[PDB]
This record gives sequence, C-alpha cells and structure tokens, in this order.
Amino acid sequence: GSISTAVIDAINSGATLKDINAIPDDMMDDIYSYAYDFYNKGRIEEAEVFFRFLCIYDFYNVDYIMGLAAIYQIKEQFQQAADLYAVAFALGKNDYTPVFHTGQCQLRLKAPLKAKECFELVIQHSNDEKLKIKAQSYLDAI
Amino acid sequence: IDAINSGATLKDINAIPDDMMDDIYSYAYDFYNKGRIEEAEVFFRFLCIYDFYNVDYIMGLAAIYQIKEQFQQAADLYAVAFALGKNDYTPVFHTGQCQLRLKAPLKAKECFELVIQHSNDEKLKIKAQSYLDAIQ
Ligand SMILES: Cc1cc(C)nc(N2Cc3ccccc3C2=N)n1
Ligand SMILES: [Cl-]
Ligand SMILES: [Cl-]
Ligand SMILES: [Cl-]
Ligand SMILES: [Mg+2]
Ligand SMILES: [Mg+2]
Repeated sequence: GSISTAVIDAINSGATLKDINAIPDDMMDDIYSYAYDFYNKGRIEEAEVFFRFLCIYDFYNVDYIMGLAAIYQIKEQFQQAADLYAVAFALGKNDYTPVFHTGQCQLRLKAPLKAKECFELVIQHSNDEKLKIKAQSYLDAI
Repeated sequence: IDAINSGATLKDINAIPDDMMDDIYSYAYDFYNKGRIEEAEVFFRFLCIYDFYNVDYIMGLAAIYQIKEQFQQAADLYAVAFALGKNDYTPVFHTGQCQLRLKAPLKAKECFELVIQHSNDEKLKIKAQSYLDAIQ
C-alpha cells in the first residue's frame, strides 16, 4: 500500500516523481477534487485509486493521507486506516481529528487500551470542543 | 515473486527464520555501533526490504540517513516509524533534530513540543526540553 511505497522509495533513495516535480501543484489539486467527486457520488473504488495515486506522488501530504484513511475506515480496513491516520497526525501535529479516528479503529481492532489512549489525548490536548464530546462518549463506553 | 506481485512482505511468507532475522538485526546494530556506516546501511536496507512494517528496522535505516546528513530522507522514515508504532515519540524527537538541521525551527519546535505533551518517556522528554530551551 501507500506506506510500503513510502518505505520502498526511502530504501532506494532514487529520484522520485515528486523529487523531479513531475506534476504541478495545480494539477494535483484538480486530481484531489476529482477523487472526492468520485467519493461523494459513492464511487469508492475509483476514489481509492485516485487517493492511492495522490499518495504515491506525494505521500507526505495530510490532505491525501486523510482521504485514503477515511476510505479504509469506511471499508472496515481498520488497521490500514489507523496506520494512515497516524501518518496524518505526524504530518499535522495540531489536529486531533486523526487521533480520534485512530481511536475508533483501535476499538474495532479489539485494542481498547490503545483506543482509550487516543481518546484521552483528544480530551487533554484538542481545542475542538465537539470532537472532545465525541471522544468522551467512546471513553464512557470503554 | 508472488509477494512482489501481491505487495506482501518477505516476513509475511516467513522467507527467513525469525532467529536468523534477529541475528541480522543484531549484526546491523553491530556495524552501526562500530561506525561501519556503509555496511550498516546495506543491512538496514535489507531488513526494511524484508519487513517494511517493522518499526525498529525502519528506525535503524532512518538513523543511518540522519548520520549521513540526509535529513529529509531521515525525517520521512521517522514519520512512517511514528505512525506504525502509534505511541513511541522517539521518531518525533529525531525528526525535530532533522528539522533544525534543515533550518526549519518552527517545525522542530512543534516536534519537541509534541514529545513533551504526549510522551511518557521521561528521559526522552528531558532531551526534548533541552532542545526547546535552545530554540530562539
Ligand atoms: C475521501 C474522504 C472520505 C471521507 C468520508 N472522509 C474524508 N475525510 C478527509 C478529511 C480531512 C481532514 C479531516 C477529516 C477528513 C475526513 N473525514 N475523506
Ligand atoms: Cl489494547
Ligand atoms: Cl497499531
Ligand atoms: Cl520552520
Ligand atoms: Mg471538489
Ligand atoms: Mg518474535
């Protein structure tokens, strides 16, 4: 998947498509919009291909990673979703939304202590009051 | 070959026994500790080809890249290592070091602050605070 592509690219250290600026930002923006058009219409398989394409070109982009993580969560591929949400958090250290979703994934993966840790981080550190309520509702059930 | 075509790791198919993999990891660390950086790099690349999802294998390769002053390449792997491990902030600490070397002090500060705020590793937090104390 996207993560193995990122690791392989790092192992090989060769020039990537991003290193040579193979696709301009404006075209990448257009493809992202097309990807979400597919998603919004229920064409989840095509949206997944487009998000995979974006994550091959520019893996270290929070917007691309979050879109793919959400698709995996919808598809109940909870470990892949959790791994990508964690990448998104590392890329965007001040948004606890991916931490909240990681917690949901961990609960579905039968890892309630990991889930609890995720939800507690939201409560302690997020300034999104609505996200905090949602995190607390999961904590109340754990 | 089937794993190449299906994206599965060599670890997934048990291509090398577990104890032999332990030995290879220990030999990689031995090269690293002895300053045999070229050999350590070969060995950590070998390990990461074998199991791209092994956090410690990735951390070894990232450390090599950081020692070699390939700071962006190190930071990229550290982000993966962090994500696969979920709750180990050591890769975030090293990313902060890389960002300082890349002349991105605001990014580094965010890394060290995240370590302070989330890590339960008191020795790691002490190191992170020492970097924060120095950031202008
Ligand atoms: C493609 C897709 C599909 C669905 C159901 N959600 C998303 N995303 C993207 C995103 C970015 C930042 C914060 C949250 C989210 C989020 N839920 N993306
Ligand atoms: Cl658990
Ligand atoms: Cl995990
Ligand atoms: Cl900066
Ligand atoms: Mg749009
Ligand atoms: Mg074992």
